Amino acid sequence: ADSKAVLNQAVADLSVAHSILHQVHWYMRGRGFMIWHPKMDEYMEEIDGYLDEMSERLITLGGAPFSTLKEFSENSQLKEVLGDYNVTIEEQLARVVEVFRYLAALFQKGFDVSDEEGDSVTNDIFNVAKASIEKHIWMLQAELGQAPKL
Amino acid sequence: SLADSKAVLNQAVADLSVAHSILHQVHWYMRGRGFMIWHPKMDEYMEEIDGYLDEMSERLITLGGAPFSTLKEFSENSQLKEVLGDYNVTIEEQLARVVEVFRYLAALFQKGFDVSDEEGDSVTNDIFNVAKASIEKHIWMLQAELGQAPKL
Amino acid sequence: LADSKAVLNQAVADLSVAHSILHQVHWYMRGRGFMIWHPKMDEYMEEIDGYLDEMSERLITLGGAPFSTLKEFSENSQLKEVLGDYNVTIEEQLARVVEVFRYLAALFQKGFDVSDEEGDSVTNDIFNVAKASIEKHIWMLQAELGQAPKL
Amino acid sequence: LADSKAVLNQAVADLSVAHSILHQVHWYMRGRGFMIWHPKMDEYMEEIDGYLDEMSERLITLGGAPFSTLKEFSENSQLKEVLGDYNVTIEEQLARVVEVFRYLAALFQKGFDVSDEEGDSVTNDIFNVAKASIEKHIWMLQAELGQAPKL
Amino acid sequence: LADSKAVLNQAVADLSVAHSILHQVHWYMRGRGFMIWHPKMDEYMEEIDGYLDEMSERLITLGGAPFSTLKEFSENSQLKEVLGDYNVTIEEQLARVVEVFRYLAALFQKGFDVSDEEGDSVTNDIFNVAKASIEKHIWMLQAELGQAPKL
Amino acid sequence: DSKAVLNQAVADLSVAHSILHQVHWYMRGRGFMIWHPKMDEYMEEIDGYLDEMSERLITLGGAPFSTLKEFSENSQLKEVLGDYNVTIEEQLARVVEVFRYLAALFQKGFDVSDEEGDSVTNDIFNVAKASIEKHIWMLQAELGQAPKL
Amino acid sequence: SLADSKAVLNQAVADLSVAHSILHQVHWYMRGRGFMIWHPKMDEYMEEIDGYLDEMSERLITLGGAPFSTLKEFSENSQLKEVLGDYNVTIEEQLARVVEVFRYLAALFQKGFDVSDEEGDSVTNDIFNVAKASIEKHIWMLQAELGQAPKL
Amino acid sequence: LADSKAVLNQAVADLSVAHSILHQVHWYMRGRGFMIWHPKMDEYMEEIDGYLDEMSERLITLGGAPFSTLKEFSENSQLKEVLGDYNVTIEEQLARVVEVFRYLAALFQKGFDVSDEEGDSVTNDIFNVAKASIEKHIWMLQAELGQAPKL
Amino acid sequence: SLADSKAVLNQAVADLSVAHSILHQVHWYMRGRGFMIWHPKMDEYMEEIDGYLDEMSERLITLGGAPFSTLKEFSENSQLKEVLGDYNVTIEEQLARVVEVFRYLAALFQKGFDVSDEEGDSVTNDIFNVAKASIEKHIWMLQAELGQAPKL
Amino acid sequence: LADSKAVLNQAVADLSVAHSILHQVHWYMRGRGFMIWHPKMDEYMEEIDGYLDEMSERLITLGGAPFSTLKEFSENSQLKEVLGDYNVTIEEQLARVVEVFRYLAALFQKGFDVSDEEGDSVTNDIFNVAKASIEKHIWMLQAELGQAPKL
Amino acid sequence: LADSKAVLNQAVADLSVAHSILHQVHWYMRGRGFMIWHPKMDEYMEEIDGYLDEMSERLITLGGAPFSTLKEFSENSQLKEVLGDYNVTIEEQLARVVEVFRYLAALFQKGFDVSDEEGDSVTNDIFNVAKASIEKHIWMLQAELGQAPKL
Amino acid sequence: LADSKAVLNQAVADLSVAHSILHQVHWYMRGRGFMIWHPKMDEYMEEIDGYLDEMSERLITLGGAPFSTLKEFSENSQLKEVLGDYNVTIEEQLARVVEVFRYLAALFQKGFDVSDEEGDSVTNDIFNVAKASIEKHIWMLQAELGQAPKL
Ligand SMILES: [Ca+2]
Ligand SMILES: [Ca+2]
Ligand SMILES: [Ca+2]
Ligand SMILES: [Ca+2]
Ligand SMILES: [Ca+2]
Ligand SMILES: [Ca+2]
Ligand SMILES: [Cl-]
Ligand SMILES: [Cl-]
Ligand SMILES: [Cl-]
Ligand SMILES: [Cl-]
Ligand SMILES: [Mn+3]
Ligand SMILES: [Mn+3]
Ligand SMILES: [Mn+3]
Ligand SMILES: [Mn+3]
Ligand SMILES: [Mn+3]
Ligand SMILES: [Mn+3]
Ligand SMILES: [Mn+3]
Ligand SMILES: [Mn+3]
Ligand SMILES: [Mn+3]
Ligand SMILES: [Mn+3]
Ligand SMILES: [Mn+3]
Ligand SMILES: [Mn+3]
Repeated sequence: ADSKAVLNQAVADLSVAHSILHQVHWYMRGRGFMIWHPKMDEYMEEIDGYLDEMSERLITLGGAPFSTLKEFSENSQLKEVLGDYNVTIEEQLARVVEVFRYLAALFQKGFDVSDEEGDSVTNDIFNVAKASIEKHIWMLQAELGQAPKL
Repeated sequence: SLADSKAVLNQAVADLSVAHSILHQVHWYMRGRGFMIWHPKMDEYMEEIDGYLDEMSERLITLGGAPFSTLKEFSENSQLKEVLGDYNVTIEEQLARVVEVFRYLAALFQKGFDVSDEEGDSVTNDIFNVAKASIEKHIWMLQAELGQAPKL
Repeated sequence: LADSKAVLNQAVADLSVAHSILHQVHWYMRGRGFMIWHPKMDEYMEEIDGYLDEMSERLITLGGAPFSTLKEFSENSQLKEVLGDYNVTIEEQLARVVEVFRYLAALFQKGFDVSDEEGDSVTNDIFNVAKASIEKHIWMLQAELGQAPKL
Repeated sequence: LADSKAVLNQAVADLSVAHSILHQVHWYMRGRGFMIWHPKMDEYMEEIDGYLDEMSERLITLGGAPFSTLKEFSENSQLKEVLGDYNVTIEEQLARVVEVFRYLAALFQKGFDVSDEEGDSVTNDIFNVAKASIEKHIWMLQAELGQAPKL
Repeated sequence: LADSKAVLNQAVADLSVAHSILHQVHWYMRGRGFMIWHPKMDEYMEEIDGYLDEMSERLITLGGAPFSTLKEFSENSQLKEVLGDYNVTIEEQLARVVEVFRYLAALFQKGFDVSDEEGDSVTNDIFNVAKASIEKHIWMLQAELGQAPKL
Repeated sequence: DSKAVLNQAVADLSVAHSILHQVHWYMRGRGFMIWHPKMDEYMEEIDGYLDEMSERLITLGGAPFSTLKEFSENSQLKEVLGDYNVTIEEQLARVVEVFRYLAALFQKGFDVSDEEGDSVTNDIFNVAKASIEKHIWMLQAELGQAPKL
Repeated sequence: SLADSKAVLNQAVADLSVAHSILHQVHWYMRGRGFMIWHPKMDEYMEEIDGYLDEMSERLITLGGAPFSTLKEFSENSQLKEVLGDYNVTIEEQLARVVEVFRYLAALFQKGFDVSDEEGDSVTNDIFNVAKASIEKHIWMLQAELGQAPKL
Repeated sequence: LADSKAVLNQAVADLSVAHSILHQVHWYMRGRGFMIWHPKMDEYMEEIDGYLDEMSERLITLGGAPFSTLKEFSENSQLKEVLGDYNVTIEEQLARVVEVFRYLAALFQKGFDVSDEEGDSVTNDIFNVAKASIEKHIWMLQAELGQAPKL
Repeated sequence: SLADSKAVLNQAVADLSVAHSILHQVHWYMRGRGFMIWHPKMDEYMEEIDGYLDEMSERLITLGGAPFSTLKEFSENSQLKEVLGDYNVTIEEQLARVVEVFRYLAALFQKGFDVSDEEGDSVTNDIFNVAKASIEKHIWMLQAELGQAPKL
Repeated sequence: LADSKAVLNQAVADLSVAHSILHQVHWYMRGRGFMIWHPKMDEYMEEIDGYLDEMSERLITLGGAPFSTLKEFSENSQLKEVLGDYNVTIEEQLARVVEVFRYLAALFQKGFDVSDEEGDSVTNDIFNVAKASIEKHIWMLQAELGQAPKL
Repeated sequence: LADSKAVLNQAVADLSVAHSILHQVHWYMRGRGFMIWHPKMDEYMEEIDGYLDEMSERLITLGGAPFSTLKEFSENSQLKEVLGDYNVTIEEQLARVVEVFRYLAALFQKGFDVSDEEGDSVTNDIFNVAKASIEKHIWMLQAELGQAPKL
Repeated sequence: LADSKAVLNQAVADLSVAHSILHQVHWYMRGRGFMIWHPKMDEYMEEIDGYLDEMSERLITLGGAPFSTLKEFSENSQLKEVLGDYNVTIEEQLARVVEVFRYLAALFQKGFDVSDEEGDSVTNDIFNVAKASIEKHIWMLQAELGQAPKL
């Protein structure tokens, strides 16, 4: 019930995160494009993997997942802007960092709610996902010359 | 300058984003005999759709353009309509819905071919031809499962 | 670790019988849908086999003695076997696989509880991973039958 | 080895026609089950092609001359072809394949008997292996259609 | 799109006969070069089969009805078949394959033109891709025979 | 007849699977690291015969054993409680013994089907017998012995 | 009859041979930050360029032609100029030079598209189109690295 | 061991030392069983290296600073090394690995409780997976030595 | 019971060993048009000969016998004759010599087949049958290269 | 050619022209044996390309500057090129490849000697590996032509 | 370092330290280029481990006793280790790697010199193959840093 | 080059006999360790065959005429063969594999010495690579037997 609600929140937020990553992939310009351009692709595939798992788990529990663009946009707490080629590489990576931080926090909130309802399966899905998102936070901040700062 | 080629590629970026969301809905809310075949089949169709989306968008970037890249833009520029998920829709109704989405994409890809042909954009022209070919083969197979002719 | 051991061993028995019923369904299946559901019971049996061996080997690791005869499998399992019957419909055969899975999922839930109480987190992970996967199977089976997972 | 050579050539003709009938079912199929049975037709086609080549090549190896034109396939085969038709039901299409397979299985048995008598053990095994796998498909096809194999 | 449907169906028949001829060459080959040219006939067969399925399924897609019996293939095809013969030389065998390929390339060109006039751009592409590859083979086969391609 | 001996094998193959699994689990002594996963390859091959033999019986119009009750009651092999104290040598000699029984059973399967003219079934028993016999050679060799077929 | 198609195929054989030598130089003489990405990337470009050369040369043979097949022939017929290897060229400059060659190649493939179209040689037409497609996509990526639009 | 950052760093030092001990055994082994156990020490070293990298990287992600010099590994580790000796027997070599593994399973449990108390669930899972596998290796190692695992 | 089956198995151990040695000679001393197809082909033949050698020997061990295992036992028990290698033999004659070795082996495998069928050794019977099937097929192809019928 | 660097650079230029000559043989080839020797030219070219890249990168590693224009390749190489000609027989084409391989083998021996004299042992091994496989190829090529290697 | 056995063992010591230093660079790396050079360090580490195992095993094979404790590695190596530091630039990190690799190249020259002198040709090769690839990495690293390799 | 040629052909003869001796060990083996040492004999036979093939072809490439009959192998080889005996223990069989390998490593050293004196550096390299891996196998076989390599 609370588990079901935090899973459906992730469905919406992950759908918007994929969209933002695709924008970064497409509009990227400046030194470093050749390594970071295909890298967004690895990220998008990971994000799709979570989206699928969390949504299907919600179905499995008796819920009804968001499944239209209007529902993703309106329920998600991530905000989107028009694509723009002039944004710098380093500005682009900082933005991925801020999306990833929000997802880490969402997944913690997911861990907590599922733990207090005893839904162990859902609990595990959130923990695995938070684990790899935080490793990516380490790597992105290191590219930018910074500590991870979780 | 390729004004209309660019424009139909962007129309295709929006339309493919919405088509993808509609196949995901079908994939999730599917119930009834034939689930075990058609549930994973939707995975294949989404992957194919994602391929065209990426290729058509990158061709647009390649020509000097600016692809749609936010959910708001996809949804306001697409000619496809979304309704709320519902588990009570039959299998046959689900497949007929995919046929309609595919019939639309095929005619969109046809408009894409004609427009690029006329502007001398052979590369773009070929992307639209390859995509149409495959969407039309799917329409044959889906129609067949439903005991019908392709009626292209 | 007396009760983690007890339930690990219970699983060895129920999973042996669960494997036998899946095999029956695989052999005696008749009706529209056979060609997709026949090889699908193969995938289920292989996954049941994986659990059988991992739970058993965890029980040895903890210093116990796993059930290892058809006799022990029979008298300890709470699953009930009947004679093979070709005249059972496809839908009824899938409903039967649903029952067996629902039972296994409940078992793995107990196993999870007792391991968590006794401080055995290795065995706790084992039970959780296997529950996740069987519950995904129950959704898909019930969807084929036009129904909700109803967990 | 006169009757072994003659029976291999018969198979070359009948397998060529069986191939063509399967191709027709693949193309003209409509209705529920299309998505599983349409590609399944390709698997049978590939399997049929393998027998065709083994049997033909064995006939060559023994100093024979295989049928190698469409006219020869048509006039020497005991199988009958009809015009393609999109209106036939899936269930009718599958029973048509059971029929072709029933004929091939019996032909392969004549193959086995005639070569056992003449002591051509190599040709004997070729027909045995092929009969084994064709009877297995008759079970599965009939099981889909709600029936016993009735070999 | 009346003419596109007809030349697709013509190709179905002619490809079917081309297959049979390639297979006769494969089987009846003798002389220096056998070891290289016998397996090569397999590759051309796999490629001719690819054309046949792609073109037939395009016709179904457009609302047509493919030829699907040996009888229809023989009667509609323009290629003549003859009885198999071991005494034919390697040079003669390869020359015959060249003749068949020249024919198919001329048919694919006509197919290209008709579909172009009618606006069927997908059929246009199938015919073009197939023409490219057959032409390339004619070059290699002619080169083996000591000749320019002479398209 | 052929149907009767196919069903017998279904039964005996199910108990022999259970016995290999026992050896696999309870094994202790020098040679564990090689023989423990070797029992895995044996069970796989045993599972292969089982599935092929049941399916042939279905194909012939038969009705295969499909309960632990039926396997255990129809098999001529006997099971005992698992014991950690058995020796590596004693464990391999049990396997040898189960394999000798299977080779004789497959023999009967060959003779019976051959006399009935069911050649497909005849070949199934022949292939299975060949491989089990090869296994008896190797196991026996590990234990310092001739195959003594 | 097909004399202009032949002559443009052979022109490409000369130009591609020289383009392969220029990529090799860049590969070898490269120095500066980003070397570890861009050095192996020249290898991928070299394999692509080798694929077109061999395909366009064999199509010329298939048509009745006689391809250029000596360094002297390649050098005298190519419109590309070569200079001496120099380690002191910067990374930006090397990447800029590859863009120059890629732009020339894309325009030559376009001319090849045109000529084969006017002669009725649809097979040769296709070979140029497929090659143009992928060279233009590379011009997009390289210019992105350099902070620029594709400017096709 | 104050917190999660502390026990991870401890794991870094102990895994570096355990790797070196396993390499010693790999190199100096002698006696019946060499051909099996010599390569099996590579599998262990690789598994060890795996955990080393996971834990080290989690400590960095968390804002820490892993030990990265031999002196640091040597001084902080609780395991003790001795000069390589060819006159150690196979069985003694195996028992030393068991000793090293038993220490590691204990360090992993400590890391489990400490992370569990802090709410650091990610570090909790990393220590749980590592313990699961180490303990399985102790069952097998002991079984070769004629003993129960005795965890 | 199984003395004769056991005797023919070992006969084959010797013959397969000499046959292997003869193929290695042909492979080494081969000169002439076709070298580049037939030199590697000899390796495929050697690997197939080794396959029968190991299988037939192991079947013998399995039945309680004792396989020949010395070049002396091989060379005295074999019915095949060897001669010094010669570079001046033609391609067509090396291939004809291979043919003769194969003809002998197939006759032997028929003797093996007959002997084993009479003693009710159904396993040994199958091994000989399978080896005969493949060797006879090579005979067809080799004779086809040389412009002849198989003439089994 | 007075040092290791000068012979590497000599090799860069000679390998580039050797590549060009092999490409010409590949393209202008006609006659019996085309089908085996046309794609063999490909394997020869890929191997030549590996030597080129390796010897050039060795030069850079030693502080040199490899030739890197067609002008520089053409002027520094002792190999001569002629216009392509379809009327050259197949056996004549193979003889030309032998001729180029005999030259390359001689160059590599000079490279071996020079580098050995200077203690450039890494360079020395590069020339040795390359000589070995070229010489093997001369053996096979001459064997196709009914001749001893005559190295 | 008077003989082959002693320089091999010095190699065992320095290669263990090399590995520890590369691992540091891997972990403490920060700045533009992190995403390419972080994984590259793993490639170097893996290649160092290979040289370790080969050089160590050769020593054993000749009848010596490899250093096998962190103590022995650290005392016998000529390489210095400092504490981990996130605030080093990418250019400074790759500069440290170069210096380490130059040292290793020079050692392998000593191993080569000493083994040639003693006529142990096997050990000679191992040092030669390892010198080859380390030198190649130096060129690439120096190129990234805008420099000639300056061996 | 006469002596290089002479020792290549001696190797041809010795490697043929070694291959014969290993197959015997493989076949006649009985006792604890059979299951690991029986397949290990296949790996050694394969590596032997590779050496045999390389050394014979190098001889052919040099102008030579390798031994190619069983009689030539038997009478030129310094290895002696004895009748197969199932009673030899596992430890005796491995000791017999050791003696064969000791002879081969020594034969390869004189191959190395002779080709070095004649300046045949390709032949020199082949003997060196072979000696390296054989001597590695002596270490491993002596370890199983609880001994030092004692080269
Ligand atoms: Ca001619
Ligand atoms: Ca013109
Ligand atoms: Ca003839
Ligand atoms: Ca001439
Ligand atoms: Ca001659
Ligand atoms: Ca600083
Ligand atoms: Cl529900
Ligand atoms: Cl910071
Ligand atoms: Cl004993
Ligand atoms: Cl720069
Ligand atoms: Mn999904
Ligand atoms: Mn993309
Ligand atoms: Mn297990
Ligand atoms: Mn064939
Ligand atoms: Mn098809
Ligand atoms: Mn089955
Ligand atoms: Mn080519
Ligand atoms: Mn790492
Ligand atoms: Mn063997
Ligand atoms: Mn390179
Ligand atoms: Mn090692
Ligand atoms: Mn060879």
